[PDB]
Amino acid sequence: RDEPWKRLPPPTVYPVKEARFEKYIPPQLDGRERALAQPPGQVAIVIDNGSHSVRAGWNFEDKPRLAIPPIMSKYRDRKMGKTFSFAGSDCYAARSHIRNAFEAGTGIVSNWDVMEHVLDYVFVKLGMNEDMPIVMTEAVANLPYSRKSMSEIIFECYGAPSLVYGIDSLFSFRHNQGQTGLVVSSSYSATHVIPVYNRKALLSQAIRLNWGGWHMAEYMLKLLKLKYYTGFPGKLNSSQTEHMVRDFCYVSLDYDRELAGYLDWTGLEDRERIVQYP
Amino acid sequence: EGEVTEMTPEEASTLLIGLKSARGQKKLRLDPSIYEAIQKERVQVGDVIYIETNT
Amino acid sequence: AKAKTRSSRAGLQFPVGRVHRLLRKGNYAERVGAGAPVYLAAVLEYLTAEILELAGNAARDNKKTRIIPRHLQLAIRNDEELNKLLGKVTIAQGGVLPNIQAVLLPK
Amino acid sequence: AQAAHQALVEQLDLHSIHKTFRNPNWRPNQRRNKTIKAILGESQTNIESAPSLAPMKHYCDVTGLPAPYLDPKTRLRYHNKEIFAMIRNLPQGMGEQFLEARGAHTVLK
Amino acid sequence: XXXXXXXXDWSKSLLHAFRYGPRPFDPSSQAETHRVHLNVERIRVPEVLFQPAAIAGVDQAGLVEIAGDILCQRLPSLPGIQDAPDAFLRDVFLTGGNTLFQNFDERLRQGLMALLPVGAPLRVRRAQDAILDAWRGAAGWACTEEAKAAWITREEYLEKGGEYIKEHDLGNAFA
Amino acid sequence: VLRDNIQGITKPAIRRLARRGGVKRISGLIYEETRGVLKVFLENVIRDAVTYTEHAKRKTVTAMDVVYALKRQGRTLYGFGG
Amino acid sequence: RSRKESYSVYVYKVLKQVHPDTGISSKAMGIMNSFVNDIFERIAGEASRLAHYNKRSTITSREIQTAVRLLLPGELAKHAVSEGTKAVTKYTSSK
Amino acid sequence: RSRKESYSVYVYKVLKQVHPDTGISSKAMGIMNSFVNDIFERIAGEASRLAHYNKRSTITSREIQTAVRLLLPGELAKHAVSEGTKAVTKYTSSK
Ligand SMILES: Nc1ncnc2c1ncn2[C@@H]1O[C@H](COP(=O)(O)OP(=O)(O)OP(=O)(O)O)[C@@H](O)[C@H]1O
Repeated sequence: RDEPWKRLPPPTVYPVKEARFEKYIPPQLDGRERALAQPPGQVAIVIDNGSHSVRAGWNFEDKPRLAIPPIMSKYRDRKMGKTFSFAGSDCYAARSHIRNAFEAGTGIVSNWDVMEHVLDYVFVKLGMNEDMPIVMTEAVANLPYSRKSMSEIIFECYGAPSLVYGIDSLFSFRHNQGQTGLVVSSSYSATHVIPVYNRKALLSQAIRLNWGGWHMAEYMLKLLKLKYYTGFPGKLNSSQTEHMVRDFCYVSLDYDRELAGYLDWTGLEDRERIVQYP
Repeated sequence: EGEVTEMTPEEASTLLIGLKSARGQKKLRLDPSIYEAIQKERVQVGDVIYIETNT
Repeated sequence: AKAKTRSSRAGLQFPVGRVHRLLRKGNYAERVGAGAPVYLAAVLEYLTAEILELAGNAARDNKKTRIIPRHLQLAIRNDEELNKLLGKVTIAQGGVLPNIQAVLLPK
Repeated sequence: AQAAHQALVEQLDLHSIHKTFRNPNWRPNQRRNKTIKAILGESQTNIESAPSLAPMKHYCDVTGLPAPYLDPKTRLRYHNKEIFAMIRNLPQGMGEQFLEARGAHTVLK
Repeated sequence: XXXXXXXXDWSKSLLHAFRYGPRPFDPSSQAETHRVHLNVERIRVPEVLFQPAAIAGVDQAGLVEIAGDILCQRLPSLPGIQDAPDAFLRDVFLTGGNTLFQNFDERLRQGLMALLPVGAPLRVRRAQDAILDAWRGAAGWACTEEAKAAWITREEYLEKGGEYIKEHDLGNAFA
Repeated sequence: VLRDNIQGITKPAIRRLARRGGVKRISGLIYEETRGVLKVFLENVIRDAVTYTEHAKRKTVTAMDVVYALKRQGRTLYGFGG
Repeated sequence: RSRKESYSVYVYKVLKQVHPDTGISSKAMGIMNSFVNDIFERIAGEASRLAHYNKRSTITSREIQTAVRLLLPGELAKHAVSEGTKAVTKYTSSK
Repeated sequence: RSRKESYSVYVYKVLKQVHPDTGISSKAMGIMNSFVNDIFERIAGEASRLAHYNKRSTITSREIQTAVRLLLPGELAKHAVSEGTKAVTKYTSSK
């Protein structure tokens, strides 16, 4: 029988979208000129301390200026005789001595020598040549030592008028013009469920599930490592599995019926999603 | 029709039954004689049942 | 304080404590882990069972209810792995396997 | 040829730009960069995670199909006899990695 | 069999369909061995949010079961609030970055419909700019009177210490 | 995973080995048999070598692993360590 | 009197477990004892050499397992590692 | 670096004793080293088993001598034993 693969169409294949660099170095100084023109009390620098993407900008705009990972990397070249240290998206993921400010699997900052350089990159690329208030995000039920160390880096290292911590999902609640509801927010590190009663979070009974997008990426990496069993000739990074999850995964409506008849021969050509490699 | 959610004897008599469907559960107060017809059947925790209200 | 044996906790029959003592005072290492005696006792007990089983079979074959060295020999020399394990081992009063070459057979 | 790459490495740098706002009086402490176990040991919040108690539908862990029965030798949920064949002739060192992916590997100490 | 067939492979096994697909085997070519096929991983990996204890072995509860535990067993038992089902079910919306999956709100709506009593006005929606509204909310909050009444200045850090908490209704509990 | 390689042990090589062994005339069915024996041998050695490598939690098979394997197999090898 | 230890009672218990209605001769008893002793010396020796090779001064269950993988051939080794892992796991659980 | 040592210099000295105008390659030197180490482990092992068999917790020169008598075949033993008894005598003539 030649029928099940004779009239079968040629495949439509998708390449690998690995999180590479991007050719931009802006020293944006047009924000301070607009920030010094506003009256006082209405100028503040807002930093979303996201585990996947730290964001930062000024409050009187709509899009954030900087959106970088917490990746940094430092080097010393003996063939050149110079110490390098660049951070953020400027790391290419050819050299990698990458260590992240967030602990892998939990949105609690415990790698402060990385977080200091990340904030350094933020204040450089925003433009600081000299004292603005800081609104900064954190995780739900944060450990006190992490908040103490973050406040110590804000006051002692840089020098700031004031800073204030908040939960970013509750900020997205307050921007979405809700009053009383049940905010379910699935982040990169953990999935929180927070009940809010008249613009007030009931944090005595919020529950965080210990699963997230990083766990998606790591579990996807483990299942592609165990599916292709006899050895796959290719570098299986975590980030390329994350970009596979971003554009090739969907939550099925009725799972136990969809699953058991999924690998049938009749129609597998349209369920299957295929990925090249160079 | 629906899945029994709880079997709670209220008075010490009347026994509430939550009937969970795929559209939503619903409380239900039973007479103390229809409960002795439920109890003759072997309904324990999460058996789906079919109660006629009238007959 | 209601003491219990380490063999009972490991669900074994072979003495864990004795094996641990022998490992300690056997000049094998300065220190020895806590998993080593239970693991070693487990392996020894398993091997013991595998031989005694086939030996019991060979004993049953000879209509005898007491395992003799001959039954042990028949058990080991038939099991290729056990034979390789005891290739340089001579079992006393075990005899040899009944094996006659085809060329020596009557015409 | 590599001069453009060298210029891209040179311009993307932190030490090339002078820190006009970093306080030089500050000195970093050594006792940082700890773990969650260490910070929880310092304070002896974040104990609001809750487990479950409900019947779980156990699926296969070789493939993703629903699997109704496991094994005595390797304790793997498996769908049918092809997956049983591939379980009983897999090379050693991977039958523990399936339980590592599912969890409760219990590696030796 | 040849005499029976004259008188009268991979396509049988599912493992070839699982690894490789309905097309025939890989002949060890250049652009054929370097391929990853995805069948079950599309719907198995984003399913761990709802059945965590079985797929990946995380010994916690599902998202539907957590939402039902909060809506049906804790909030009616909390004094100080008026309506536990009639208020919290008016707006359940989804915020975070790990949410932009196809058919994610509908699964949560069907789960809560299976849990809640009949007649609750359940309306599950999502935010407008899910990965960027977490910044915009603190952008709009940053220069108001409640934020001005919740800052920590430098001398307050010098006097009160390091772990000082202005109790705001968005931040964590004070200590 | 490459192709075959059991045929890499070519005919004139086996012939050379027989010459060093002191063999005047070689049969035709000797070569395949020799390939089999060498295969079994190399399997038995490499298995234990890789075992030693795994116990050391290394991804690179060292020479000392081979030496230990040969020594415990009963064929001590000089000129590499041990 | 100077008591001399032996593995007699243990191999007897094993015998009763696998074959409740069979016996054992004194000669075969001594043979089994010498067998268990020999394997003990083998595995412990190989484990010692393993510990010495990696500059370690402690023989844990890992060294024993690797030693069993090296000594016992094929399926015998597989079942051995299986029983060993079961025993050390059950011992780890039940304190 | 960790200062990887061997029996190089000693083998070279003895070589220049028995043959003043004769050298040695690197590979041959490594082989001689492996030989020395092998014999060392064999003699020390047999001596260890000797001490263990007699319930004695000390490896004296006696155990070493017996080990040589067991290991080295024929005249090789005899001469070796002599060369030992000589050495241990001289050591007791200046200590
Ligand atoms: N189009 C998309 N479809 C599906 N998922 C996406 C999409 N875009 C981004 N994501 C997911 O969103 C995640 C990033 O979320 P985000 O950065 O907002 O979390 P976060 O706010 O940093 O978390 P935390 O508040 O814990 O630091 C990534 O894991 C990515 O997989």
